[PDB]
Amino acid sequence: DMKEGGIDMDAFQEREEGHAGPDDNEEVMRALLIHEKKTSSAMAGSVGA
Amino acid sequence: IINSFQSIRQEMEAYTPKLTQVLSSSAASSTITALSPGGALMQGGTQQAINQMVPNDIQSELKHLYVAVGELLRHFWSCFPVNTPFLEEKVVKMKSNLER
Amino acid sequence: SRGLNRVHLQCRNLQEFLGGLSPGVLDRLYGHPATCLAVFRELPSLAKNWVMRMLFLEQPLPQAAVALWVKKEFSKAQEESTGLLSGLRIWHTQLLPGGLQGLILNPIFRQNLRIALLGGGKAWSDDTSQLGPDKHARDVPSLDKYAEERWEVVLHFMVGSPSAAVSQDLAQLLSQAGLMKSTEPGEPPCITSAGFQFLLLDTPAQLWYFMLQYLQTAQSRGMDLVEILSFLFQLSFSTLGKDYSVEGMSDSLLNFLQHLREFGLVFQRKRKSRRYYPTRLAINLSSGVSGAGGTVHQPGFIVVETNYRLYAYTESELQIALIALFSEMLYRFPNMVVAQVTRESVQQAIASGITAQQIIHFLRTRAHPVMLKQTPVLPPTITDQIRLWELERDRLRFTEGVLYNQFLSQVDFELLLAHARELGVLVFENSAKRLMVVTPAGHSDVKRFWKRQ
Amino acid sequence: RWEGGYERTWEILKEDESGSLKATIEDILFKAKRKRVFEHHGQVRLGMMRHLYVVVDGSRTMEDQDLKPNRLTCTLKLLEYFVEEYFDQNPISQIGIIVTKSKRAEKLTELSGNPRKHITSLKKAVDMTCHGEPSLYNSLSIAMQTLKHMPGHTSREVLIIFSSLTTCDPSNIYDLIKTLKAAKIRVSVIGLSAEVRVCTVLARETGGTYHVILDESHYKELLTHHVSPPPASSSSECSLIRMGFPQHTIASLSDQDAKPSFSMAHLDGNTEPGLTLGGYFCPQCRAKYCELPVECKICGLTLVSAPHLARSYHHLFPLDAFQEIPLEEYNGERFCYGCQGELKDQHVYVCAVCQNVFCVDCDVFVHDSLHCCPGCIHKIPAPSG
Amino acid sequence: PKFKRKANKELEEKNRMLQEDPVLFQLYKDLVVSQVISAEEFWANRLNVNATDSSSTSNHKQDVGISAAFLADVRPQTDGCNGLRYNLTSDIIESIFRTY
Amino acid sequence: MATSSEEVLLIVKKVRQKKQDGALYLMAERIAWAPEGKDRFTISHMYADI
Amino acid sequence: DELNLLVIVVDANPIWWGKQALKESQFTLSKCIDAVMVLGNSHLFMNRSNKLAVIASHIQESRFLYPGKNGRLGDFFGDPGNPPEFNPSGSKDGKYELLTSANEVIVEEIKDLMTKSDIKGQHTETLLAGSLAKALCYIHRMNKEVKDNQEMKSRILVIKAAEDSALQYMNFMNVIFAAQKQNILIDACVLDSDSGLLQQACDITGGLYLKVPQMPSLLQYLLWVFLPDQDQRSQLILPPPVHVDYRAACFCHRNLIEIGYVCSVCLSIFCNFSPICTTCETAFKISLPPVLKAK
Amino acid sequence: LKDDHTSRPLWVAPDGHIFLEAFSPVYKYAQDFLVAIAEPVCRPTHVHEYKLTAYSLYAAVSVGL
Ligand SMILES: [Zn+2]
Ligand SMILES: [Zn+2]
Ligand SMILES: [Zn+2]
Ligand SMILES: [Zn+2]
Repeated sequence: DMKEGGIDMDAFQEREEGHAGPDDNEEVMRALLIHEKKTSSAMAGSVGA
Repeated sequence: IINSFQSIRQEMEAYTPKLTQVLSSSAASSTITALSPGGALMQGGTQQAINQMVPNDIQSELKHLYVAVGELLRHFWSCFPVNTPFLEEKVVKMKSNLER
Repeated sequence: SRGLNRVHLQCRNLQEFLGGLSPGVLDRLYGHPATCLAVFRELPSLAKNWVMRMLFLEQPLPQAAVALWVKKEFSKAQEESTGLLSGLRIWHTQLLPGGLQGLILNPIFRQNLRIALLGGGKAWSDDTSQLGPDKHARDVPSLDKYAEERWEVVLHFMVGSPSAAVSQDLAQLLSQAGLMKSTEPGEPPCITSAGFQFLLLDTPAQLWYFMLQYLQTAQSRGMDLVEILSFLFQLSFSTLGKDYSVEGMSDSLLNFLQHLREFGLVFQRKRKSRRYYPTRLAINLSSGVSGAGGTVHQPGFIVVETNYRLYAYTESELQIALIALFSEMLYRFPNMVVAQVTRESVQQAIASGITAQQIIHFLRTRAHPVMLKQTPVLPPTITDQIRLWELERDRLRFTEGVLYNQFLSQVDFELLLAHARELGVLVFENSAKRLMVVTPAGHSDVKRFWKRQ
Repeated sequence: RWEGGYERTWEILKEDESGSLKATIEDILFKAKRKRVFEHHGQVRLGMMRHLYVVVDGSRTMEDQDLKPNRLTCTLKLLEYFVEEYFDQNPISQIGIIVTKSKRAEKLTELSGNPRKHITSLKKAVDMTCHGEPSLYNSLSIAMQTLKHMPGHTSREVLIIFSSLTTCDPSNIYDLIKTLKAAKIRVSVIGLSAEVRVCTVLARETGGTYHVILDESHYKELLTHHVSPPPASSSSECSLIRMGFPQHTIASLSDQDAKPSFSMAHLDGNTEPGLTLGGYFCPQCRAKYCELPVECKICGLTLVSAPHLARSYHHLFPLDAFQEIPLEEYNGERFCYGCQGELKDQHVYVCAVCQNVFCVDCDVFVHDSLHCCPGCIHKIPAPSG
Repeated sequence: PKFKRKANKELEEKNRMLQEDPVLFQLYKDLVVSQVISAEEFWANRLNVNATDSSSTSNHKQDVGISAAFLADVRPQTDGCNGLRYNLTSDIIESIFRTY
Repeated sequence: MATSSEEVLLIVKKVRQKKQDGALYLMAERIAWAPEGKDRFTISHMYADI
Repeated sequence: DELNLLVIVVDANPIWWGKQALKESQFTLSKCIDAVMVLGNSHLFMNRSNKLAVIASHIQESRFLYPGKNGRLGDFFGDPGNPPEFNPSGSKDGKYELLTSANEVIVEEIKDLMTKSDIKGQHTETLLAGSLAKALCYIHRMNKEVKDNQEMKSRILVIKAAEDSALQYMNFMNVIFAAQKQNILIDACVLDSDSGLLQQACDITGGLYLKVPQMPSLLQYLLWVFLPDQDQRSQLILPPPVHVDYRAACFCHRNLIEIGYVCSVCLSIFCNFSPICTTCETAFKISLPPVLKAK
Repeated sequence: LKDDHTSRPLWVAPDGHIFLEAFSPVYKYAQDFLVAIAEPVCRPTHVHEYKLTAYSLYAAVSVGL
């Protein structure tokens, strides 16, 4: 009949395609200067108004 | 319709003789015969375990980037003949994707 | 189970009884009234679908078409129907009729299989029993009382005939199936351990085994006459024969007709002739494996407080002689308060048998009172007390045997243990004291092995 | 002085068998059953696409002993039926799950049309603790920012369900009403016990309704009315182009295991990997992925087919039942058009087009699944053919 | 027991969303830093469902309300005594600025 | 020490509280007077308001 | 213990069956009744407590062959689950008693239908969409009574023999979604005529669109594949796999839609070349036709 | 067999004791036995089997009826 069945499991939602980052102190500051140097003006978006 | 209705009233016409019983058994022999040619049964998916270990991130991330960049290409496809949302800065961006 | 497992399922008992019959009797069994019974009694779809395959095919097919019909994700269920294929004993595996290991069914059974499904003829509408064109024109509620009287007489033989004086030979008939036990100090038979459960579910499935009990002798009784006669009451009511069975009968047909009428499945008119009409209990035999009924309000209700289990009282004339047959309870001044000091009365009945699952079945499933009104489990903490009373009879053992003592070596006693174990006369062994108990039935064989080694 | 009144009280309560002779409990039952109200409201909209953001309350008031001792398992369990029924009649549309706890509005699921993603996500909220202090302005301002990205052609209504707290107004929500109207969005509020007046005006200015649940059977009936789109008509929301019409494929020829199946590793459909049997593909991009009507990731539009996608929205469109006509002569064929047999117990329902008589089992199936009349095939296409 | 008080310079630009998540920051270095695409394509369809919900929690001061959503929690916060009580990690003294 | 206020304090069973010998549990960062064999907490406080 | 039900939709078309005998065929209208004689008996052989339901498809209506609509099987039902007022034939179901009476009603009911076919109204074809509208109303009436204790596991069998007519094909799709709520299975058994609407009933609910080659080989594809037990149909594999695929295109337009847009805000799926309205009385802004017409 | 209320009597005995309701004492029938017990000694009332009732000695210092 029953008497201590088991577990329902029902596991889903998986990912983990690789590492999450070897470092996060020196390389992070390197990418911040690239975005600041590239952004020098404006005129963005999908033409609003 | 009246001529074919006379054969329906006589129930003894399709009660004792079984002409369709012999021909129905012949279709079962040809059905199993056509199912025999199948050497690829339970063998066409033997490369499903290694397909998620060798690429890992080299091909998995590149595959998701093709549909991500390609999504904005269709939106920009209709932004060329209108000549109102077009931007001259995205001209170099289109040539960079073709050369890459 | 002590002899009732084959009664709950009908398709399993028919396959087991068919394996031990005569080859000439099985040939006459393969008839048109038996085709609608070997499939209707089944339950799995795989065992029932193979019947239609052997009907259209005229040539034997090899096993290659069977291993491919399961495609790829169905061979697991194929092994379950493998053992059932040998139960009916109707197929036959040839050598190589057109491939490899050709499977074919008995053509004697294939001819009668199409008569009761597709084809036809004339002899099917001429014989009685299986047909008998006759309608009903008699008071139905008046005949329902006789169906209960046929089963009430059997209850008198289980107790000891308190007021019955009939000449029906039903005490020895039930003793062969392990239901009734002959009294040693007296002469009226009582009841066995498996007989208590029969008086609880009240299902007509047991009456089907009583019809095939006389056929187990395998002397001058045939199955083709019993199978064609048992099909009468299987068609519910409005299935008679007026007087057609009187013209077409013999001395063997009258013997099985008198035994079936006393069981409670068919009613017969006076002088054991004229018109016969099946009872109402035969409808539940073809419906399912069990059944319920007989009450409209259920006045009985037990107690789930203490531990002596106050049984239900005030119902009808059926539960009066039923509780006393179980363990003989007590009654006080009012309307027969049964089961009020249950402490010594239950142990009196357990000394003659391990009747432990029948008391629990009667305590839990008696009329469905608590499981419908209340909610928690019916038995409180008596599930452990009942097991204690059964262990009290295991403290001793009354068996005979001989003991061998005074040996010489230790490796020599180990060889003697295998002699009594293979023959089946060994009970208990002891390698620390070099002692072995041998039953007196095989005492003349163990002494010969010791004188040779 | 207790026994002086307790002894005389038992004398009256013991003679309770005299009250059963009067037909008080019987005459009311037959009169309360005949009370059949009729307020047919034309709840229908021509707009097929719908965007909804269901707000689920997660405060400490979700544990009161009302319909059941555990209110937390009453809203989460019954919401799974609303999600499954939403994709049954409107598979092309999608909903959203937004919870509110610890004075914050954390968006659980995104804006996707995956029925399995929304059902399995509600089971995780069982272990979620109920702190308290719900916030309505937080769960409503975030839903407008995400909904703003959708093009103007849908009803873009918002559903809010809370535990009927005494005015769930954080800090003057009336100032937000003037802002929510500029976004052309709609707010729907459902009550459970006490009345909420601060949300009744919000449901009227934006465009919706306000109802309070009275019993467990009333909560299921109200969710059925929300399956249909809200009845409205605007002029600034009627422009849309490029509709995705995918086709169903099997990705095989004879055997599924002999082929690399569908939704594997190397296949471009890396959104929901696993081991399926078939799916859809864009006719303008040939991108095979899950067959669920979701927004693709190569074009920027949802999938609106025709067989079992766009037809589900049109199947719910003919919402109409049948009328009745009494008589004192016992006449009217008494032969059902669908099941032949009737009931013969004062139950005569005729049609307004073909005039067919039905029974009690056929009229219920019409207003629930059939949505039309079988006699409209053997009468209306008759003269045109 | 004790508690921690964060002392780090904050920002208001969209770059804060990538710095707080080291896992999400790895994707920005594989597409923009790797000069394979343009910076405008990443902030369009690839990252749009996450930056929208994360923009509301960049200026959220505990609770926006004061009449119901915050009045039920202002009672244990307006008890500025000594004994043994201590502040928490979040800005607990901000409620005094809204009242005094 | 790890400078984290570790090691859960000693838990003492059966403690009276105005003719109520309930149970006072000493967890990590807060006190909880658990009312006998139950799951809730009657006297609920922390290691600050004392 | 357990009961079943099988609803057979017979496409009895006097026009198609009347011309098939000219092409030297052995399976005409007289032999089409034999299919019910075999399938109706094999269904009761597995369980004698089953029920039979046969619905025809004539060019004027969908007459019920069993039970009929006359004064014999109309008001009083001859089902085996009604012992009173029906027991001279409903008592020996285990052979050829009740099974013969079940086929006799079909022969008695078809007498009024064959004689009422003067074909004087030119040609109207068979209203095939109206056949499934009557099967759902019959399985729902018996389910409300059998919902207690028993469950009654049934299916839906459709036998196609001709094309359609001037009927609106939208009515044929209403019975598909109305049957998915009850968790029922719909089948299809074509003979010569092929249509894309009947195949949709096998893909939505999960049925099987079987194509019958020759006519006399009909008893094989209706007993094992079209088994009302539907217990081993997931691992049966007998008919060939589905190769072709037919769905739906435009509603009131002569083109195959794949990216087109509706008229405005209604449901009439048309095309993308429509700056204004088409066949309705609505409007449409000029903020998109100038964009789509360019490219 | 008629109605559920027209049942569960007292079960009179030739000795001098009756068996009242004890299966479902609830709140209504819990007060009917309080007057019946106000005559003999107090039997175990709060049970589930059957409530015992007699008439001896105590029928004096009980109620006033
Ligand atoms: Zn696409
Ligand atoms: Zn009806
Ligand atoms: Zn109509
Ligand atoms: Zn239109």
